[PDB]
Amino acid sequence: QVLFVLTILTLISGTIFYSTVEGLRPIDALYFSVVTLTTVGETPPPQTDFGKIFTILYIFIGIGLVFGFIHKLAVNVQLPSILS
Amino acid sequence: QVLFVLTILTLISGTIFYSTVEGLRPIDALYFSVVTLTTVGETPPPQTDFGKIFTILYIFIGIGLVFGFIHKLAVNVQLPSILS
Amino acid sequence: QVLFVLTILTLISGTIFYSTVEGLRPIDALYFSVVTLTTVGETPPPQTDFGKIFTILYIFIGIGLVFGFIHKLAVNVQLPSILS
Amino acid sequence: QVLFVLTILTLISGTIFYSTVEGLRPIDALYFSVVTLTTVGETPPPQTDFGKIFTILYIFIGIGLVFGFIHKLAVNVQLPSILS
Ligand SMILES: [Rb+]
Ligand SMILES: [Rb+]
Ligand SMILES: [Rb+]
Repeated sequence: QVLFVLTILTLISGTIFYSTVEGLRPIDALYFSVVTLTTVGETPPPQTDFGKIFTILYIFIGIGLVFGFIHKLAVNVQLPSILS
Repeated sequence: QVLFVLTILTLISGTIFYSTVEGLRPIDALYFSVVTLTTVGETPPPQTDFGKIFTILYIFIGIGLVFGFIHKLAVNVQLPSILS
Repeated sequence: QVLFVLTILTLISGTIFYSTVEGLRPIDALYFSVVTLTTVGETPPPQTDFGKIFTILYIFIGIGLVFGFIHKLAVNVQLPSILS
Repeated sequence: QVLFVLTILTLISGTIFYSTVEGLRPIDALYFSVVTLTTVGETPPPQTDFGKIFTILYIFIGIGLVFGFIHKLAVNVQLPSILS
Protein backbone atom coordinates (compact mmCIF):
# COMPACT_ATOMS: atom_id res chain seq x y z
CA GLN A 1 0.00 0.00 0.00
CA VAL A 2 0.92 3.68 0.19
CA LEU A 3 3.16 2.57 3.05
CA PHE A 4 5.85 1.84 0.46
CA VAL A 5 5.71 5.40 -0.93
CA LEU A 6 5.37 7.11 2.48
CA THR A 7 8.48 5.26 3.74
CA ILE A 8 10.52 6.19 0.64
CA LEU A 9 9.49 9.86 0.89
CA THR A 10 10.51 9.79 4.58
CA LEU A 11 13.93 8.33 3.72
CA ILE A 12 14.38 10.75 0.86
CA SER A 13 13.60 13.55 3.33
CA GLY A 14 16.14 12.21 5.81
CA THR A 15 18.69 11.71 3.09
CA ILE A 16 18.26 15.36 2.02
CA PHE A 17 18.35 16.65 5.55
CA TYR A 18 21.53 14.78 6.65
CA SER A 19 23.48 15.48 3.39
CA THR A 20 22.82 19.18 3.84
CA VAL A 21 22.91 19.77 7.53
CA GLU A 22 25.41 17.15 8.70
CA GLY A 23 27.43 17.24 5.45
CA LEU A 24 27.14 13.53 4.67
CA ARG A 25 27.37 11.66 1.37
CA PRO A 26 23.81 10.72 0.30
CA ILE A 27 24.38 7.01 0.89
CA ASP A 28 25.62 7.78 4.44
CA ALA A 29 22.70 10.17 4.93
CA LEU A 30 20.20 7.55 3.80
CA TYR A 31 21.98 5.00 5.94
CA PHE A 32 21.67 7.17 8.99
CA SER A 33 18.01 7.83 8.30
CA VAL A 34 17.26 4.10 7.94
CA VAL A 35 19.08 2.83 11.04
CA THR A 36 17.58 5.68 13.07
CA LEU A 37 13.97 5.07 12.06
CA THR A 38 14.36 1.28 12.51
CA THR A 39 15.91 2.03 15.98
CA VAL A 40 19.04 0.06 15.20
CA GLY A 41 21.20 3.13 15.95
CA GLU A 42 24.67 1.86 14.99
CA THR A 43 26.29 5.07 13.71
CA PRO A 44 27.43 7.93 15.89
CA PRO A 45 24.87 10.64 16.64
CA PRO A 46 24.33 13.91 14.72
CA GLN A 47 27.08 16.45 15.52
CA THR A 48 24.98 19.61 14.94
CA ASP A 49 22.26 20.92 17.21
CA PHE A 50 19.93 21.14 14.22
CA GLY A 51 20.72 17.51 13.36
CA LYS A 52 19.85 16.57 16.96
CA ILE A 53 16.60 18.52 16.94
CA PHE A 54 15.52 17.21 13.57
CA THR A 55 16.43 13.63 14.49
CA ILE A 56 14.23 13.91 17.63
CA LEU A 57 11.17 14.89 15.55
CA TYR A 58 12.11 12.67 12.65
CA ILE A 59 12.08 9.71 15.14
CA PHE A 60 8.67 10.50 16.66
CA ILE A 61 7.08 11.09 13.23
CA GLY A 62 9.02 8.56 11.10
CA ILE A 63 9.16 5.44 13.24
CA GLY A 64 5.40 4.59 13.23
CA LEU A 65 5.36 4.92 9.46
CA VAL A 66 8.53 2.88 8.89
CA PHE A 67 7.35 0.14 11.30
CA GLY A 68 3.86 0.19 9.76
CA PHE A 69 5.55 -0.64 6.47
CA ILE A 70 7.88 -3.28 7.92
CA HIS A 71 4.79 -4.76 9.60
CA LYS A 72 2.65 -4.99 6.43
CA LEU A 73 5.62 -6.37 4.47
CA ALA A 74 5.87 -9.16 7.06
CA VAL A 75 2.27 -10.18 7.74
CA ASN A 76 1.09 -9.51 4.19
CA VAL A 77 3.93 -10.38 1.79
CA GLN A 78 6.64 -12.42 3.54
CA LEU A 79 4.31 -14.72 5.47
CA PRO A 80 2.33 -16.16 2.46
CA SER A 81 5.49 -16.18 0.32
CA ILE A 82 7.21 -18.40 2.91
CA LEU A 83 4.01 -20.51 3.13
CA SER A 84 4.40 -21.88 -0.45
CA GLN B 1 -4.29 12.48 24.80
CA VAL B 2 -2.32 12.94 28.02
CA LEU B 3 0.29 10.80 26.28
CA PHE B 4 1.67 14.00 24.76
CA VAL B 5 2.14 15.62 28.18
CA LEU B 6 3.42 12.46 29.92
CA THR B 7 6.09 12.03 27.20
CA ILE B 8 7.21 15.68 27.45
CA LEU B 9 7.43 15.49 31.26
CA THR B 10 9.51 12.30 30.89
CA LEU B 11 11.89 14.01 28.45
CA ILE B 12 12.09 17.10 30.62
CA SER B 13 12.99 14.79 33.51
CA GLY B 14 15.68 13.08 31.46
CA THR B 15 16.97 16.39 30.20
CA ILE B 16 17.30 17.63 33.81
CA PHE B 17 18.89 14.44 35.00
CA TYR B 18 21.56 14.18 32.25
CA SER B 19 22.48 17.93 32.31
CA THR B 20 23.10 17.66 36.04
CA VAL B 21 24.54 14.25 36.58
CA GLU B 22 26.40 13.65 33.31
CA GLY B 23 27.22 17.35 32.78
CA LEU B 24 25.62 17.64 29.33
CA ARG B 25 24.23 20.64 27.49
CA PRO B 26 20.41 20.49 27.68
CA ILE B 27 20.02 19.73 23.97
CA ASP B 28 22.50 16.82 24.33
CA ALA B 29 20.72 15.71 27.50
CA LEU B 30 17.35 15.76 25.78
CA TYR B 31 18.89 14.02 22.80
CA PHE B 32 20.22 11.25 24.97
CA SER B 33 16.89 10.86 26.71
CA VAL B 34 15.01 10.61 23.40
CA VAL B 35 17.27 8.10 21.63
CA THR B 36 17.40 6.00 24.81
CA LEU B 37 13.64 5.80 25.33
CA THR B 38 13.03 5.12 21.61
CA THR B 39 15.76 2.38 21.85
CA VAL B 40 17.76 3.87 19.00
CA GLY B 41 20.84 4.12 21.27
CA GLU B 42 23.29 5.96 18.99
CA THR B 43 25.27 7.98 21.55
CA PRO B 44 27.84 6.54 23.91
CA PRO B 45 26.56 5.32 27.28
CA PRO B 46 26.41 7.29 30.56
CA GLN B 47 29.88 7.62 32.13
CA THR B 48 28.72 7.85 35.78
CA ASP B 49 27.37 4.99 37.87
CA PHE B 50 24.39 7.14 38.80
CA GLY B 51 23.77 7.84 35.10
CA LYS B 52 23.85 4.08 34.47
CA ILE B 53 21.49 3.29 37.32
CA PHE B 54 19.06 6.03 36.41
CA THR B 55 19.13 5.08 32.72
CA ILE B 56 18.22 1.47 33.67
CA LEU B 57 15.09 2.60 35.54
CA TYR B 58 14.36 5.42 33.14
CA ILE B 59 14.27 2.76 30.33
CA PHE B 60 11.91 0.36 32.13
CA ILE B 61 9.55 3.19 33.18
CA GLY B 62 9.89 5.54 30.18
CA ILE B 63 9.79 3.25 27.17
CA GLY B 64 6.15 2.04 27.51
CA LEU B 65 5.00 5.63 27.84
CA VAL B 66 7.09 6.94 24.92
CA PHE B 67 6.00 4.02 22.68
CA GLY B 68 2.37 4.42 23.79
CA PHE B 69 2.60 7.98 22.49
CA ILE B 70 4.39 7.05 19.26
CA HIS B 71 1.71 4.37 18.81
CA LYS B 72 -1.29 6.71 19.24
CA LEU B 73 0.35 9.33 17.02
CA ALA B 74 0.60 6.68 14.28
CA VAL B 75 -2.73 4.84 14.42
CA ASN B 76 -4.73 7.91 15.42
CA VAL B 77 -3.19 10.96 13.72
CA GLN B 78 -0.78 9.92 10.95
CA LEU B 79 -2.94 7.16 9.47
CA PRO B 80 -6.10 9.27 8.71
CA SER B 81 -3.94 12.26 7.72
CA ILE B 82 -2.22 10.11 5.07
CA LEU B 83 -5.64 8.72 4.06
CA SER B 84 -6.83 12.09 2.63
CA GLN C 1 3.41 -11.10 38.00
CA VAL C 2 6.35 -13.51 37.83
CA LEU C 3 7.52 -11.27 34.99
CA PHE C 4 9.21 -9.10 37.61
CA VAL C 5 11.19 -12.04 39.01
CA LEU C 6 11.99 -13.60 35.61
CA THR C 7 13.40 -10.26 34.38
CA ILE C 8 15.55 -9.80 37.51
CA LEU C 9 16.91 -13.37 37.26
CA THR C 10 17.74 -12.69 33.59
CA LEU C 11 19.60 -9.49 34.48
CA ILE C 12 21.37 -11.18 37.36
CA SER C 13 22.45 -13.87 34.88
CA GLY C 14 23.71 -11.28 32.43
CA THR C 15 25.43 -9.37 35.18
CA ILE C 16 27.25 -12.56 36.26
CA PHE C 17 28.13 -13.53 32.74
CA TYR C 18 29.59 -10.13 31.67
CA SER C 19 31.53 -9.55 34.95
CA THR C 20 33.21 -12.91 34.51
CA VAL C 21 33.68 -13.32 30.82
CA GLU C 22 34.13 -9.72 29.68
CA GLY C 23 35.78 -8.60 32.95
CA LEU C 24 33.32 -5.79 33.71
CA ARG C 25 32.35 -4.17 37.00
CA PRO C 26 28.93 -5.53 38.03
CA ILE C 27 27.18 -2.21 37.43
CA ASP C 28 28.67 -2.08 33.90
CA ALA C 29 27.76 -5.73 33.38
CA LEU C 30 24.18 -5.12 34.47
CA TYR C 31 24.12 -2.01 32.34
CA PHE C 32 25.20 -3.93 29.30
CA SER C 33 22.64 -6.63 29.95
CA VAL C 34 19.81 -4.09 30.28
CA VAL C 35 20.56 -1.97 27.20
CA THR C 36 21.08 -5.15 25.17
CA LEU C 37 17.80 -6.81 26.13
CA THR C 38 15.86 -3.53 25.67
CA THR C 39 17.59 -3.20 22.22
CA VAL C 40 18.92 0.25 23.03
CA GLY C 41 22.50 -0.93 22.32
CA GLU C 42 24.51 2.15 23.31
CA THR C 43 27.71 0.53 24.63
CA PRO C 44 30.36 -1.07 22.47
CA PRO C 45 29.93 -4.78 21.70
CA PRO C 46 31.41 -7.73 23.63
CA GLN C 47 35.14 -8.14 22.87
CA THR C 48 35.33 -11.92 23.44
CA ASP C 49 33.95 -14.59 21.14
CA PHE C 50 32.18 -16.17 24.10
CA GLY C 51 30.65 -12.78 24.95
CA LYS C 52 29.42 -12.53 21.35
CA ILE C 53 27.97 -16.03 21.33
CA PHE C 54 26.29 -15.63 24.69
CA THR C 55 24.90 -12.21 23.76
CA ILE C 56 23.33 -13.74 20.60
CA LEU C 57 21.43 -16.35 22.64
CA TYR C 58 20.83 -14.02 25.55
CA ILE C 59 19.08 -11.65 23.05
CA PHE C 60 16.82 -14.31 21.48
CA ILE C 61 15.86 -15.75 24.90
CA GLY C 62 15.89 -12.56 27.04
CA ILE C 63 14.17 -9.96 24.89
CA GLY C 64 10.64 -11.52 24.85
CA LEU C 65 10.75 -11.82 28.62
CA VAL C 66 12.09 -8.30 29.22
CA PHE C 67 9.54 -6.79 26.79
CA GLY C 68 6.74 -8.91 28.28
CA PHE C 69 7.57 -7.25 31.59
CA ILE C 70 7.88 -3.74 30.16
CA HIS C 71 4.54 -4.39 28.43
CA LYS C 72 2.65 -5.49 31.58
CA LEU C 73 4.19 -2.62 33.57
CA ALA C 74 2.76 -0.21 30.97
CA VAL C 75 -0.73 -1.54 30.24
CA ASN C 76 -1.32 -2.79 33.79
CA VAL C 77 0.41 -0.41 36.21
CA GLN C 78 1.40 2.84 34.48
CA LEU C 79 -1.82 3.31 32.52
CA PRO C 80 -4.31 3.28 35.50
CA SER C 81 -1.80 5.17 37.68
CA ILE C 82 -1.72 7.99 35.10
CA LEU C 83 -5.53 7.78 34.83
CA SER C 84 -6.08 9.10 38.41
CA GLN D 1 7.69 -23.58 13.20
CA VAL D 2 9.59 -22.77 10.00
CA LEU D 3 10.39 -19.50 11.77
CA PHE D 4 13.38 -21.25 13.32
CA VAL D 5 14.76 -22.27 9.90
CA LEU D 6 13.94 -18.96 8.18
CA THR D 7 15.79 -17.03 10.92
CA ILE D 8 18.87 -19.30 10.70
CA LEU D 9 18.97 -19.00 6.89
CA THR D 10 18.74 -15.20 7.27
CA LEU D 11 21.64 -15.17 9.75
CA ILE D 12 23.67 -17.52 7.60
CA SER D 13 23.06 -15.11 4.70
CA GLY D 14 24.17 -12.15 6.78
CA THR D 15 27.16 -14.05 8.07
CA ILE D 16 28.21 -14.83 4.47
CA PHE D 17 27.60 -11.32 3.28
CA TYR D 18 29.56 -9.53 6.07
CA SER D 19 32.53 -11.99 6.03
CA THR D 20 32.92 -11.40 2.31
CA VAL D 21 32.05 -7.79 1.78
CA GLU D 22 33.14 -6.22 5.06
CA GLY D 23 36.00 -8.71 5.62
CA LEU D 24 34.84 -9.90 9.05
CA ARG D 25 35.49 -13.16 10.89
CA PRO D 26 32.33 -15.30 10.65
CA ILE D 27 31.53 -14.94 14.35
CA ASP D 28 31.79 -11.13 14.01
CA ALA D 29 29.74 -11.27 10.82
CA LEU D 30 27.04 -13.33 12.49
CA TYR D 31 27.21 -11.03 15.48
CA PHE D 32 26.65 -8.01 13.32
CA SER D 33 23.76 -9.66 11.53
CA VAL D 34 22.07 -10.59 14.82
CA VAL D 35 22.37 -7.23 16.61
CA THR D 36 21.26 -5.47 13.43
CA LEU D 37 18.13 -7.53 12.85
CA THR D 38 17.19 -7.37 16.57
CA THR D 39 17.75 -3.54 16.35
CA VAL D 40 20.21 -3.57 19.23
CA GLY D 41 22.86 -1.92 17.00
CA GLU D 42 25.89 -1.95 19.32
CA THR D 43 28.73 -2.38 16.79
CA PRO D 44 29.96 0.31 14.45
CA PRO D 45 28.24 0.55 11.06
CA PRO D 46 29.34 -1.12 7.79
CA GLN D 47 32.34 0.69 6.26
CA THR D 48 31.59 -0.16 2.59
CA ASP D 49 28.83 1.34 0.48
CA PHE D 50 27.73 -2.16 -0.47
CA GLY D 51 27.60 -3.11 3.22
CA LYS D 52 25.42 -0.04 3.83
CA ILE D 53 23.08 -0.81 0.95
CA PHE D 54 22.75 -4.46 1.85
CA THR D 55 22.20 -3.67 5.53
CA ILE D 56 19.33 -1.30 4.56
CA LEU D 57 17.51 -4.07 2.65
CA TYR D 58 18.57 -6.77 5.06
CA ILE D 59 16.89 -4.70 7.85
CA PHE D 60 13.58 -4.17 6.02
CA ILE D 61 13.38 -7.84 4.94
CA GLY D 62 15.02 -9.55 7.97
CA ILE D 63 13.54 -7.77 10.97
CA GLY D 64 9.89 -8.97 10.58
CA LEU D 65 11.11 -12.53 10.25
CA VAL D 66 13.53 -12.35 13.19
CA PHE D 67 10.90 -10.67 15.41
CA GLY D 68 8.24 -13.14 14.25
CA PHE D 69 10.52 -15.87 15.58
CA ILE D 70 11.37 -14.07 18.82
CA HIS D 71 7.61 -13.51 19.23
CA LYS D 72 6.60 -17.18 18.77
CA LEU D 73 9.45 -18.31 21.02
CA ALA D 74 8.04 -16.05 23.75
CA VAL D 75 4.27 -16.55 23.57
CA ASN D 76 4.50 -20.21 22.55
CA VAL D 77 7.53 -21.75 24.29
CA GLN D 78 8.82 -19.49 27.08
CA LEU D 79 5.42 -18.56 28.52
CA PRO D 80 4.13 -22.14 29.25
CA SER D 81 7.63 -23.27 30.28
CA ILE D 82 7.70 -20.52 32.94
CA LEU D 83 4.12 -21.44 33.91
CA SER D 84 5.15 -24.87 35.33
RB1 LIG E 1 16.15 -0.78 19.10
RB1 LIG F 1 19.35 0.28 19.12
RB1 LIG G 1 22.47 1.30 19.14
